[PDB]
Amino acid sequence: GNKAAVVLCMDVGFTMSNSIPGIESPFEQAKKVITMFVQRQVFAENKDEIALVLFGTDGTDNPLSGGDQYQNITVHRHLMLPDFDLLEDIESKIQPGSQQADFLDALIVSMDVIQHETIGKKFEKRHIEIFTDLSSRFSKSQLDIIIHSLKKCDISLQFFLPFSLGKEDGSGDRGDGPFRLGGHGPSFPLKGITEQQKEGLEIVKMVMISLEGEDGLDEIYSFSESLRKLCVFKKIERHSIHWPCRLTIGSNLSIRIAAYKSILQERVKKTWTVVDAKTLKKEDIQKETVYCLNDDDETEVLKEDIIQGFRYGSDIVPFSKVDEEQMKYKSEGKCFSVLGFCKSSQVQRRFFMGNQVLKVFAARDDEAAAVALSSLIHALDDLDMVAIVRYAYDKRANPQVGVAFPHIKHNYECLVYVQLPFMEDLRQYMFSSLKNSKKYAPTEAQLNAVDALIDSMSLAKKDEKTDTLEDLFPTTKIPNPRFQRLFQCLLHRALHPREPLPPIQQHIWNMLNPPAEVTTKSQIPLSKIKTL
Amino acid sequence: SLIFLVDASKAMFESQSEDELTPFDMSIQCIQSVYISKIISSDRDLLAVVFYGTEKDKNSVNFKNIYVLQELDNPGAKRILELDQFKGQQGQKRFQDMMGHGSDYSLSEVLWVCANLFSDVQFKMSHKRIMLFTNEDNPHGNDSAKASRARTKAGDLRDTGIFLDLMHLKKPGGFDISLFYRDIISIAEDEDLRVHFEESSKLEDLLRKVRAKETRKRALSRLKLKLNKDIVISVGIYNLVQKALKPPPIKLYRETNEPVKTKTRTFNTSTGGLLLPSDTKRSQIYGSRQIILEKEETEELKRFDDPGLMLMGFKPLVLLKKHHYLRPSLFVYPEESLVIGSSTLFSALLIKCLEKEVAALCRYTPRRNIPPYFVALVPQEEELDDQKIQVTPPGFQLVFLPFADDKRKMPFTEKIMATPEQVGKMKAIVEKLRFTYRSDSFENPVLQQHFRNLEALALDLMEPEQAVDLTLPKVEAMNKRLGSLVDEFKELV
Amino acid sequence: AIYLVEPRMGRSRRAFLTGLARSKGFRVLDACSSEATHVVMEETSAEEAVSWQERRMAAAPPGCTPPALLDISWLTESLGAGQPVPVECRHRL
DNA sequence: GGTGCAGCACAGTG
DNA sequence: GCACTGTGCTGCAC
Repeated sequence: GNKAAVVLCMDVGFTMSNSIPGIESPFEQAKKVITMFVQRQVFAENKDEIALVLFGTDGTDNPLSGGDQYQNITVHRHLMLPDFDLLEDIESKIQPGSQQADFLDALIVSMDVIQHETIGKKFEKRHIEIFTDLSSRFSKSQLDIIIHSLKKCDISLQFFLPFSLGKEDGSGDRGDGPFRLGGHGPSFPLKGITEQQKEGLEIVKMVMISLEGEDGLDEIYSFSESLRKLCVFKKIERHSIHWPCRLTIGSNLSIRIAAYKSILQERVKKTWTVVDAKTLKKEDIQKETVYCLNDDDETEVLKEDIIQGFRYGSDIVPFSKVDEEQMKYKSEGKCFSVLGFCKSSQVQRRFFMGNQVLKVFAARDDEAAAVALSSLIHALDDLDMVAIVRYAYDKRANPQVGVAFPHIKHNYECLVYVQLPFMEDLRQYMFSSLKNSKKYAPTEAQLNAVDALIDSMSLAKKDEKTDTLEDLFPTTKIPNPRFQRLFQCLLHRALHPREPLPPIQQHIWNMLNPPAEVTTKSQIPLSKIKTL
Repeated sequence: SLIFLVDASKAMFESQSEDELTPFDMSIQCIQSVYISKIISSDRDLLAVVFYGTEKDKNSVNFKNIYVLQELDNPGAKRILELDQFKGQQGQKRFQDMMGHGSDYSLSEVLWVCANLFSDVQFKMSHKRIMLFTNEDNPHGNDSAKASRARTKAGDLRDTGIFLDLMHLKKPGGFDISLFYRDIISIAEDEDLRVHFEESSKLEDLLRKVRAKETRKRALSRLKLKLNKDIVISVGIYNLVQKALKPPPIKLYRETNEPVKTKTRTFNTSTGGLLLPSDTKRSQIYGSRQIILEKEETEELKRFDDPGLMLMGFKPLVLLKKHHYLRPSLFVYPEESLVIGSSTLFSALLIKCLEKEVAALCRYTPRRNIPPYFVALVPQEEELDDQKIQVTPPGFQLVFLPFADDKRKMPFTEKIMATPEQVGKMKAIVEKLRFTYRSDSFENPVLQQHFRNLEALALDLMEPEQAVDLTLPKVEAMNKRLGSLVDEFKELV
Repeated sequence: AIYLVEPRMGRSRRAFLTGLARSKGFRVLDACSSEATHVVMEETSAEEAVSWQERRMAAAPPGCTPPALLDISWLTESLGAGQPVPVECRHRL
């Protein structure tokens, strides 16, 4: 039941092939973004199934044929598990067309495919994504039926266009500098859309609002900004298993709680097995361990005559695993206990340790625990207080110590826990007082120059109509380029075995580079500083 | 490469008051705990201990009133227990019975035997250092001849590149460095580094100062920081706090306990020939289809940029989220030796970004063939304490920033507040439970118990030490602190 | 036959090699004597080969012809071919 | 100073 | 869920 079924709606209308010089065609941009999405799907070996429908197709193929209804629309690939076959289909077998069709018909046929083919299969979520021009002529006379049916089926939707939504900033309006794919800078302005495009935009906007309030607007993206987000996977997320515990103060006070790994450093899930250079097999190559004396004769050692040990300064003490089991320290099961409270300023950011960050709510479906934890959060906020907590995953777990501070959001409030270090982890040093350095005292002109550099090289602009700072470079939304590079290399090798590793695409650099305006502003101050 | 020197004068046996201890006590405990911490870390930089002013002497040159206690050696358990027997007044009473105390001495010959101890070293010498513990500020004020000879010999050690650090201990009437040791101590190369500590009246401050002076500046790496394509400086990366782990097990012989040199071999089975990464290939199978890449290809695709850092820009500190933590923070310091004039520009940038309250966002490639990580350099200003201890070094604290892949969507449901009276009760509870916190207030019980077991085994003691785990909350103590407040909060559920 | 120089070669690895070689159908011997017409060293120097030849003179009838004093390369070639390979200059020391 | 080798806590997944 | 079986990685270390 943990699986999920998704549908991808591709436009091959005549406008898809149409493109502006210096800008990739919408067809090719959507092709690239779906290639990225299906790469993440297949190379993570997920069990989610995918179907692909094409509208604007020169030909037509669908069970919903009849008359001119649902024509120029082809179900290119039905709903089943992915493979490299559809990947190479997107690579070369997918070609733009010149005809147009109503994307509403594509939505109808995709929903019918979900209704029919998923019979006998039990998923967890159902989602459809759409890519189109909004400039194709269509018919809008069954919208309420479509909305009612899809609400009854409870299927999420998502839309991607060669342009972003209405904005007045420098990222949605074509400013100075050429438009770049995947960058943080400008996009198509309110000067390239058509009246048909405005009509389609209003239709999709009213659909999104009628479905999901204000949040439905968020589910509309451009290809460039979708290339730097996980919104395409936003509808196929798998919630992490909650870790329960019983927070305690003293022996009297206890509150059942549930925690999640809010921030975790991810990692690939496939080791690189070494195999034969000829037969390409790992089994016919044997890995063995060498045991010889720490001498010059290099006498072989039988494994039985080997006993473990430990270094203690000068000496080496022998040891055995039974001894390890019998006198190793043992905790008390799992534990989440409050050692006490301390000032928020007393705990500094630099002391945070561990590879994880935990976010803790009260136990699910426990109003008393919820209100207790909320009141504790409020008390911590008013007192500028953070709670030292002794954490233990289970009996086998190492007993960690750490800090937990309140974190209040509009939709929830939680306790954020980060493991703190023991005194052995600390390594202090000394350095020179730069503020009073007798030889590194900068001139006032240097201070003015670096001030100008900082002013020119800002990555966040303070809007003043609402007097709120808008970040111009949100890194927390950028994905990890490592996985994308790995997927690209694997796909290129699979489709072509006798070619070198492909180079990094331009959009990967663009997504990793600051907006061009920052560089333009920093140009002059950088050279001015260089003279110093 | 570290020698400890301690005076045995009668003043070292005179505690200022009752709750205080004699300077001998703090020195002994400091040395013992330093030995323990060194064992925890590594056997590097062997240690020696020697006393002057004893009624006896055991130095090789037989200079009167210089008794050598332990040569420059690895920290041995027998040595640790021999030192620990001095802990407590029983230790001082025993010590005074065969080495004596309170005798005259010439510090010139004491430093002579220290130089002899240094010359006894025949191995990789990193930093020759003398660590003096005395509360007396004018030993040769009675005769200027001894003072002048000691000053000359100290100049000799400084010419021969020998470090000297002195911890003036607590003395009634205070301590003055300029009286005798202004021309004795190894003065630093900068007045900024010429900060003088205060006379220690406790143990923990003495340990902090001693271990600070002991810890050689070990830069993790030297990386180039690119402000732009042309302007490039060099910065040392430092790892202030890192996961301390139990030492790995060592394979040894069953009978003679001689360590087993352990290696590995990779070879074919059809032909039996030994193989290399060149002889092998990297494989990963998806579905039915296997994909084969050369190892060289894998580390080539891993690489994105050359090692170093490419500055992205600046962003106000408020935008950084404290609840967005991924990896332990590092430290960034300038390095003049690699890049000309780097330090001055670095300090100017540090000061200005402190003034403007903005961090520097920058991409970071640790070393060859690693994908880049977006990180933030937040200016960490120098901060001291009443003891002149550098509790906070100046530089750029490096904090890692997570990508959207590293975040986790969480189950979001109804968010409910609580009545203000319950908030006040919780406030009172927290006030009763408040206390000051220090980053070193806790230690790993697991490693402590492990090393207690090792110490018992080495000492052939069937009486394992039991760690008083501080991480265990003082349950009954805080129950007595709270009383009926917890019950009052309990009826509110 | 074929004999293997156990020192600098590992006893377990030598036993595995002897097992796979005897399962290959050709005569392999565990003891140093003169019957074995092929003895493979382990990237040893020529002077060490001469010293081990003298030791074989001790542990064999004097005046007997030496075995094929080759290296691991010829052994791997023969195992890959499933049969003895023609001897080349890069094999003997 | 620097790859790799090992150990191992946790994760998920039954 | 316990024991475990890989990574990357960073302290080692001239």
